[PDB]
This record gives sequence, C-alpha cells and structure tokens, in this order.
Amino acid sequence: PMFIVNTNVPRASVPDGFLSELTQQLAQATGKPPQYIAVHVVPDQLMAFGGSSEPCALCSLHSIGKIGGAQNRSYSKLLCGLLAERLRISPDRVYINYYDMNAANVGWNNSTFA
Amino acid sequence: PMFIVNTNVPRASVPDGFLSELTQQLAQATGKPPQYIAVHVVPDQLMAFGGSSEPCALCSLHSIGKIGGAQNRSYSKLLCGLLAERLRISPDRVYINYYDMNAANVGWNNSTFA
Amino acid sequence: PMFIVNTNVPRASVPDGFLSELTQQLAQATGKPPQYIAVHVVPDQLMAFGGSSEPCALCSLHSIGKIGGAQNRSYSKLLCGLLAERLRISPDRVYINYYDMNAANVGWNNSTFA
Repeated sequence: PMFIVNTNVPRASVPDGFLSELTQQLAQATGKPPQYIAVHVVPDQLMAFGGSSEPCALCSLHSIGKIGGAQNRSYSKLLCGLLAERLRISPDRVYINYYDMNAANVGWNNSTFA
Repeated sequence: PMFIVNTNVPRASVPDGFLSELTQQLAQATGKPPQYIAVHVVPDQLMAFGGSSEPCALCSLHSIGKIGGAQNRSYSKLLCGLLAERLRISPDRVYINYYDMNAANVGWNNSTFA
Repeated sequence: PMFIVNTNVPRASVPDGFLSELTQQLAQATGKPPQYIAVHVVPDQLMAFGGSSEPCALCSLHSIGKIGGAQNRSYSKLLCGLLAERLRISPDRVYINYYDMNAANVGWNNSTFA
C-alpha cells in the first residue's frame, strides 16, 4: 500500500513527522510492512469542497487486497482522524478513494507483484 | 463527485471564479448537491500531449454512479468547453478519466457511503 | 495511453528531453500512435517510500487495453529503467499502478472513445 493526500492546507502546517506517522499507522491498519508503504502529501493546492476554500483534502489509498466495506470504514476513521488532528481538516471535507489493486497491475522494481 | 484537472497552463491563466464555475456546472450536470462537489486544479505542470507541450490537460471525474456511456460524453462536452473557453486548451489535447466508484470504496466524514 | 510520474527528485534533475523520451518509448512499448500519448512529470514532491525520503516515485499508466500480466511486467522494466537512468531513482523505490480503461470512460475532444 500507498496513500496520497492532496490539500489546500499550506506546507508549513504539515508537521514534521507526518509522513512517518502515516507510514506507521498504515502499517498497523493494513498489516503490511512499513518498509513497503509509500506516502505522499501535496499541500498548497488550488481546490474547493462544496464551493468553499476552508481546509479540505482529496486522498487515495491503493492496496493489493485489504480493501472492502468494513476495512474501508476503519481506514476512513483512522485517516480522517489524522487529517483532523494534524492538519486541522474537518472530516466532512475529506474524500478518500479506495482502490483494490490486482497484483498483476502493480509495478515495482522492474516487474510486478504477479 | 470530484473533478481534478492537471494542466501545463500557468496559474495566472486560471480565471478567478473558475473553481466556483466548475462547482456549479458539475452540480447541474451530475445533479448532486453543490456542497458535496469537490474541485481541484493543478496548473504549471510539466507535461506533454502527443510529444508537444502546447496547452493540454489530464483530468479525472469520480462519482458514485451517474457514470456511463452517454453521460460521459455529455460531461466531456461540458468540461472540454470550460477548459477551452476558460484556460484556452484545445479539446483534442484533454483527457478525462471517468471512475464509477462503489459507495463502499469512497471514504468521507470518518466512514464510507455504504 | 497516459503516464504520470510523481517524485521527490528535484526539478533541475529532470533532464530536458525527458517527456519526449517517455513519449517515444511508450509509443514503442504500447504500439499506439505517439500523437495520443500524454506524459506528466511532477518533481519536488513531499513523499516517502518505506519511511525513507531517498529518491522515489509513484506512477500510473492508463491505457485502453494493452494492460496485462506480461505487458505490465515489460512496462515496469522499461519505465523503472528510464527512471533509474534519467532521474537516478532506484527501481525498488518505484510503484507504478496500471489501469485498463474502458473506452467509454476516457473523455477526449468533447466526447469519449465509446
């Protein structure tokens, strides 16, 4: 797994430690090893949510398995929680798209996972 | 629904009001309430279309339903007409990837939509 | 096709010619006409792979067909090799997500391809 957050929150409001905290929490939540987790934060974006430019986020979580109805609900709680606490973004201004990737459709180290 | 555009056009060519205009036009086109529509514009990108770096765009529209053959063609006409009129990007240098998201694979407000 | 690379490598490390080379090499690999191929490179990103901020990349390749077990392995070797050679990113710090798009879900030139 890989997690991307795009946000209008400015770069200086992103705590040092944030990427490393995302990595560790995602390891716990997904059961995958932290050494294979990727995280990407994109601040200072030009975006609106409901026509307003108060803090908001558009995110994604890609995983080879560990995606489904109950799991995505816990991920959303965890992730919205982190975004609320660390970036001061309200949970109702965050979308997270979940993608269950086939191992054949993930490239890594000159090959794929299948 | 959420709409993202990445483009090589500079930020200063993005008119003021463009995010509001996208929000209102997508609200009408999708039928979804405006307060839930998210829009994201990413100018000044390093990109090329057909090997040429004249103005271009790579876009996404995600929605829980309201995605399909005829509807997608209609969204493309709407959206390419906005990009052409507002950012001066020729419609034949724009791609829009459409994603019909399962409600269970969209996180929002600490949970999902299923 | 369309290929997007996101990376923490700095902008000044992306060689002139890189987008053309990607274009040409993707034409060769996918067999599609160069004029349809879109490429997009986003340097200087805040990102981590395995908790480390050594050079890394998160990529996508979208195509209408020409995605599959063996083809994806071949694309990963090609694109990781370019990333290693031109941006100095180790292949084991690159993820590439592959998307086989339905023609109906690709907008272009006021319409879609289905």
